[PDB]
Amino acid sequence: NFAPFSAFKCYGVSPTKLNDLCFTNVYADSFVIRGNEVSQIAPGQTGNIADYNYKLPDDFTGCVIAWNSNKLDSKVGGNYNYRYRLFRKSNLKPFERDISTEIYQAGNKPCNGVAGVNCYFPLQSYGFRPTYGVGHQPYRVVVLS
Amino acid sequence: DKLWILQKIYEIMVRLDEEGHGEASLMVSDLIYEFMKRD
Repeated sequence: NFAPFSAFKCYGVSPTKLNDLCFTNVYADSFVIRGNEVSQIAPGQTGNIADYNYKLPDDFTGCVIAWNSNKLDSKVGGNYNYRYRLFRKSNLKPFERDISTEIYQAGNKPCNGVAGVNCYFPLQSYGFRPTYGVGHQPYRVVVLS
Repeated sequence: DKLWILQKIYEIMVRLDEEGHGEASLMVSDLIYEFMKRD
């Protein structure tokens, strides 16, 4: 009950045993993604998010918490604030973050810094709208390591 | 080649968003990811 309508899963020991335990540092990572992408915030997953946005290690022992945020993050007309990376020359290493916005050159012609044919801006917006199906609605996610 | 069909798929994704079909644009985005994950 740290948040509402939550859905949580710990990959190390139970949340109670966390109360006995102590640690030098705790990390809280947070972001928004689609409902159908929450399954990628888990050890061993691959996909657009795991590969190019946020990547947990195979040996992750932490907790992942996600809740539907349709009422807050969806907007009539589309909420264009939330973006994800669709193109990248390599997968991200665990806990890597990439905030670059270089035009992705998919072919052999240069892009001279402008989007065009086979030259793609690397981020895409989710454009969340209240009428999307639950799989496509926004979920807020918190990862505790 | 792979570049023409990538560009056509990318264009559908963009067109769907401009025409208000955001949910279907997300579905085409997933195909772009899967397509480029291939060799």
